[PDB]
Amino acid sequence: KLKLIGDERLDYLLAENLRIIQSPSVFSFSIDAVLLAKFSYLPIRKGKIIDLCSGNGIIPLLLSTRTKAKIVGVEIQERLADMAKRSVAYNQLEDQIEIIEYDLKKITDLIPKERADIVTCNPPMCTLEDTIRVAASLLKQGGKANFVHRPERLLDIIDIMRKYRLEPKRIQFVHPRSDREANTVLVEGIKDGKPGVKYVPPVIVYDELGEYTPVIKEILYG
Amino acid sequence: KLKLIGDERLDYLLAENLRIIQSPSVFSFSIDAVLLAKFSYLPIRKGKIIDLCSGNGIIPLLLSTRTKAKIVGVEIQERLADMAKRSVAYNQLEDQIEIIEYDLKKITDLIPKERADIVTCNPPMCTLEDTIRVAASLLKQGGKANFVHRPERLLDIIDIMRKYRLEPKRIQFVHPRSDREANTVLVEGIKDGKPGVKYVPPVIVYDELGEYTPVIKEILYG
Repeated sequence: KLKLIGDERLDYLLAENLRIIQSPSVFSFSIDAVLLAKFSYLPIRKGKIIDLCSGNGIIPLLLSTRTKAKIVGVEIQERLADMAKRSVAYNQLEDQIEIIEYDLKKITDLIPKERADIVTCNPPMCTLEDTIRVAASLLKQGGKANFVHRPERLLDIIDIMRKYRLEPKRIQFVHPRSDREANTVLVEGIKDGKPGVKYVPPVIVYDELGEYTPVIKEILYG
Repeated sequence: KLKLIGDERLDYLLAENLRIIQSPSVFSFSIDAVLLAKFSYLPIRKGKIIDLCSGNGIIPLLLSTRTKAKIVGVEIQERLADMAKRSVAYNQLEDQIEIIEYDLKKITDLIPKERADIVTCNPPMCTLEDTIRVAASLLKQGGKANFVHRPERLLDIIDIMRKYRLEPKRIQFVHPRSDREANTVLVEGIKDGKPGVKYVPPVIVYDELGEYTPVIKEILYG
């Protein structure tokens, strides 16, 4: 009934009671993607959600359990998009999640500018300005862009966001342990929003033992 | 031999084995002060430290136990400076800590520009730009400025630091509990420093029950 290919396995999205096709060589979802999904505030009802760098469709799958909103997941690489399309179909989420194999820099070819509620991006340079530019252009006034990035880039990024009319409103730092510095930061920008950031409680990934933190355990297992 | 006056009371700085004159009515030091002190990296030997809004001398007293460096505490409010001066004398630190009563906007009337190693400020509008400009103007190349402020101001603060050639390099967030947003941020700027921020492990103040975290207990109790 399901057709797995070569290296592939059917994993579990445990909190969400879903399954995802995954490959140890080609693609595996990271903690970052789960954290970004959780960080994202969805519309109260309905809405349009675009995942810009979809990969094997981890984020659309995660967000789908939370909203009735329509979701587009954009992924340029055929192999990754085909995994996503198959995972969506296995889960019977075809009528809610639409995976498009297309270059994000060109997605304006298919999707109108400035009509989206939420744009999401978990990048796997100057290419980073493009994804911010494109995210911004997809959003209507009041729309959110949610990114994961490396903290060392955060200020250079805020400058880029504003260049395109996104104002940072929520920032969340991720710290491997309670005594290490941040390696991941989450950012929400409102399209044409008023200034003001709230620094959300940080995520601490592991305790000293190196086992997942309770906050993490609830996120991965429900 | 020492004369307290009025409401005043003589408090313990437990980690530092010192005493500090204080008034519930007029001035008591906050956790912000203690955290700013702890936050601040001090020169390997010697050096010149300026505490810009000194109050009752809390930071200078705290920094003194850690370095052999000379410390100038600036406080224009007559009553607070007096408490500091008397606290410095009680602790027998007059040869290391100088309390000075002058407008900080005009402090270069008394202290030469660009000769200090470390500037410290924990404020009690435009007045913020004032203090950041002044702090910058007192530091030599590679000198550090340490500020405590509200997170909502952070991004605007950075614009300011840079306007006066202070590059941010270390940022620490303070969260009351682990499930609450940040209410305080500590920032370090190197004068003419090279870009690049490290987001230092955040501080969580109180636990789920209501009392101080272990991290905070050590800062307060040694």
